[PDB]
Amino acid sequence: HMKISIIGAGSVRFALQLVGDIAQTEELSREDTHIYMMDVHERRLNASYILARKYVEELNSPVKIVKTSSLDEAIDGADFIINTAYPYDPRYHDSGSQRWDEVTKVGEKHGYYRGIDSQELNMVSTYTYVLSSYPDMKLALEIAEKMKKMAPKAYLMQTANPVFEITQAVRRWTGANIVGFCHGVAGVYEVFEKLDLDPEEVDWQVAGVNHGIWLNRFRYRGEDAYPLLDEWIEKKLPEWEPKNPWDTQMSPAAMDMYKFYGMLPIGDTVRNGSWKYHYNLETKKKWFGKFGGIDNEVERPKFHEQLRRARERLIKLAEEVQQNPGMKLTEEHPEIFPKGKLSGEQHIPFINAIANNKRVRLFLNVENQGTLKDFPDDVVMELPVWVDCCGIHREKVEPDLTHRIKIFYLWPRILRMEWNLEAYISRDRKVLEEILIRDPRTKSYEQIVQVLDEIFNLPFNEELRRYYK
Amino acid sequence: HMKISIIGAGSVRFALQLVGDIAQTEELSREDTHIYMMDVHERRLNASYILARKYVEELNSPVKIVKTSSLDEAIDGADFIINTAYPYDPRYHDSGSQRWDEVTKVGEKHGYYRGIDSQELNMVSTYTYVLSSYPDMKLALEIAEKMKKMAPKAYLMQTANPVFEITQAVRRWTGANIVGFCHGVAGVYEVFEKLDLDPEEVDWQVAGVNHGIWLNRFRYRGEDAYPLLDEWIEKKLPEWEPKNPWDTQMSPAAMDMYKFYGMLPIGDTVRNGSWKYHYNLETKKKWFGKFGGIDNEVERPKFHEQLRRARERLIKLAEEVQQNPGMKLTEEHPEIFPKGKLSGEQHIPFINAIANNKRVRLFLNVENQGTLKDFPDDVVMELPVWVDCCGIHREKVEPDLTHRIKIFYLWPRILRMEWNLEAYISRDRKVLEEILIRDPRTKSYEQIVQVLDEIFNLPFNEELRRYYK
Ligand SMILES: NC(=O)C1=CN([C@@H]2O[C@H](COP(=O)(O)OP(=O)(O)OC[C@H]3O[C@@H](n4cnc5c(N)ncnc54)[C@H](O)[C@@H]3O)[C@@H](O)[C@H]2O)C=CC1
Ligand SMILES: NC(=O)C1=CN([C@@H]2O[C@H](COP(=O)(O)OP(=O)(O)OC[C@H]3O[C@@H](n4cnc5c(N)ncnc54)[C@H](O)[C@@H]3O)[C@@H](O)[C@H]2O)C=CC1
Repeated sequence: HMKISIIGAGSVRFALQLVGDIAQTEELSREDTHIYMMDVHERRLNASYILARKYVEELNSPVKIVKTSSLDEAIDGADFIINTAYPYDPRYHDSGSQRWDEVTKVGEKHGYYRGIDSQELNMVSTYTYVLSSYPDMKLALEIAEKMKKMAPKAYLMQTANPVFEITQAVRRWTGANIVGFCHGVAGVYEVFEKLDLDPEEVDWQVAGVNHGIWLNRFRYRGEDAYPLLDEWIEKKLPEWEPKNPWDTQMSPAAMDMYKFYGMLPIGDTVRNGSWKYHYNLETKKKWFGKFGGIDNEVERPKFHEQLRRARERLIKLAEEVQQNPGMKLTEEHPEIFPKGKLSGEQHIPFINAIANNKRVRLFLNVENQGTLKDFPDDVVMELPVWVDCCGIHREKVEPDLTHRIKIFYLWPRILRMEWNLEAYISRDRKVLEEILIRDPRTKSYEQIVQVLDEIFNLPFNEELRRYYK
Repeated sequence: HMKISIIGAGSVRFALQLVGDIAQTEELSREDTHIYMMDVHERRLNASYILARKYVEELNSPVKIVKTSSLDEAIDGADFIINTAYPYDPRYHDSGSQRWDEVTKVGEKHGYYRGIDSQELNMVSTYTYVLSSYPDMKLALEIAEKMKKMAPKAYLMQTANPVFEITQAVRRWTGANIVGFCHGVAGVYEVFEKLDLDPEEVDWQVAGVNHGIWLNRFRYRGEDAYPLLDEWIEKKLPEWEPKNPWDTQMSPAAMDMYKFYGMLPIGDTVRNGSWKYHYNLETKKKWFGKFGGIDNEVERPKFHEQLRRARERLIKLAEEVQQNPGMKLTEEHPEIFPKGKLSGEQHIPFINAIANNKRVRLFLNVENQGTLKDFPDDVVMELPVWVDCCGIHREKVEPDLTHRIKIFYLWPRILRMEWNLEAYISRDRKVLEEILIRDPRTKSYEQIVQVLDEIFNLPFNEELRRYYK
């Protein structure tokens, strides 16, 4: 049979997206397709399982849903393993976002605005946890080892962050068949809309690292289309206004980075700028608009609060369908349970390409292997690839990334990845300290020791503490 | 004939060293050897020329000394061109150290301790000037271009700083036959003395970048000798005491870097540490001893004052020999005019190897060419090489540099070199700003603009200002 296992399936809205796409995919919506939903939180797991089955029935799909609390059962014989899990210490927390928010406050308590995990070219909230991302790296490596023995032919589709660090560590240290997934490339489509360009007429390409990708090719009617962006910057940027904290693709920060690097940063890359745009909230609002972006002391906690409420609402919704089995989820909540239209994420298209040879162009985190010849072959890059039955095939990156992107952006970010991996495998707190010694916000060595001490001493970091002892 | 040209021969004590070594080298001390002394300062040039000829006569050497104020005359048909020049604006200064000290004060005025040119892994005073080192890079490139046309077979022996940036820029942008020289490797000999080891019994090697070299091999009696350093750190480091501001090879800073990186930094590399050891003068004194090293607000200006006095003393000494031609410079000032013993620098041994096939092991700045396979072939490294009649031959670097040296030290330093070269060739002040945006001491973007504005506005930076306009 076709076994697709979702690790961390309590991520309900994302689980239902995966389920909905599988049910609305002709080649996968079969009785021979088994979706395994696995999670450590019983309440969330059950809620997801109930909503998933009710959702599948309304879509009239014969795929069978199986829930399990055993990671081994989900991994055993799986064809594809989707890791969207966000570990947490259940003695003190209910989800993973809590540990990152709390340590971030300890960081700011010691003079590190937005926490020590916020660094130059690395501002995306909740991306790394205490630099080395111990609980997240640990789980990914555990799955990889269990996978090599129990599912030798499976693909580990890593979505939990940090995608870059994790995918690199698993590939380098286990040789497991892992691929990192993120749809940050989707930002290009707002560029085309703002410039009044039919996407189908645009010959474009992006490449870089996760949350560090650049519009290296942007052409229209047989010519470079960047002069059209120059015109927009001069005639329409002064009136740009963000629709919500997440709206940053066409922000002053994005264009200032374009002016310097020569290519437009795409997606979360705009969030991952130098400290020039992130010294404080006032600075963020100058460069990202009224909200100050999403990675600040106001919007980040607010967004995480919305997520918690959304979890409970969906839990209670699962109790509603059990009491009222006659309701139609697709009718009363069409947004959360779409019908007909696919989500647009890359996970299921990827599965449909490997399993059913439905060839598709995707943007995935895979080893360089000479694609960006100036970087090592084994470094995991976010590259344009065509996926089919027999492997993943990297496109040629043309034009190549600019000289400034390589020396001022890609390499510093690649080195930070290496710093973080070294901090994990070495189990040496001195590596963590060295990373903060390169941090602009550090004023003294004694400051570094103190912020790390308080972080390590938090009750829910007992495991992390013993790891580095 | 054999034409050896010294560009910047007003560097008298270094010029006399070069002359003394040539006169005391059997194969070079010939009537067919012409030493051309060239400099833009008439007083210093003449003083050096007079002291040089009197010195040669007392050594009973037939080499002829020629002084000239024409760079073209010195370069024309030269076999070896030694660039020890330190440019300066004569309308406001008398030597090059003045412009660096003054801009350093402007930097500290704006909150950049020890000036913007002091950066992590780059604390050596007077190494770079306003990041891009415009006057020094400009002169080196001028010589290289004049050299390709007027002396196609000559070697440009670069000694003026920044050696790394300059040698890289000349090689990459002109293909001139440049080699960078620095004798920082000599620090290893103090290690052996402190550990009671006969140098001739030590199988050792160093490699890295200029002022960024590491004792990668340290063996004694067929075993790794680093356990002998571990013993010294435990039993003799607590009583270590610097003899002078320059004494740092066995300092707490050097050993702390050894503990983290796994190999001992050698020479100026100990000065080029992270900000952990250089936040302020008190911190420097904790890690370097009572003097706080040499790169601080007390010792650096004091050392530069000693140099100025030494220049005048030697100028007046040149007036003495003209009035008293009977005096013996080798007798009344044996230190400044040695006799019998060679200096130990690598410049003349290098010349004697290329010209007379006197094969010797040296440590020179040359393109990697696979020696450190993890780095690009064209990056200029400071490597162990054997020089003879027909080329420079790189030794195998074994053991390889540790993983931490590469990701935490060598690569960040190599990237800074690329930042500085980009800042020079682009003529784009935004590149300078980006470098300071990665500076830990920066608190705001407006601070960056202001410190650069005041630096660019200094009268003796008119040329630099027009360059970046
Ligand atoms: N790659 C991408 O496109 C993006 C990355 N993410 C990442 O995806 C992850 C999940 O994000 P959210 O859904 O918002 O958080 P969430 O808390 O709603 O989902 C995490 C789920 O994983 C469960 N789980 C925790 N530990 C587990 C373990 N050992 N084994 C199995 N299941 C476990 C948790 O109980 C929870 O139900 C996060 O790490 C987040 O950073 C989120 C958005 C974009
Ligand atoms: N590679 C190494 O081992 C070391 C590097 N250095 C570098 O060597 C350089 C010289 O150092 P110092 O002798 O202490 O300074 P210095 O001021 O005593 O010598 C510089 C000489 O170059 C002259 N000169 C200036 N502009 C010239 C031009 N266009 N053309 C020809 N000659 C010119 C100056 O008039 C002066 O006489 C400096 O750049 C210094 O940083 C110094 C010590 C160690």
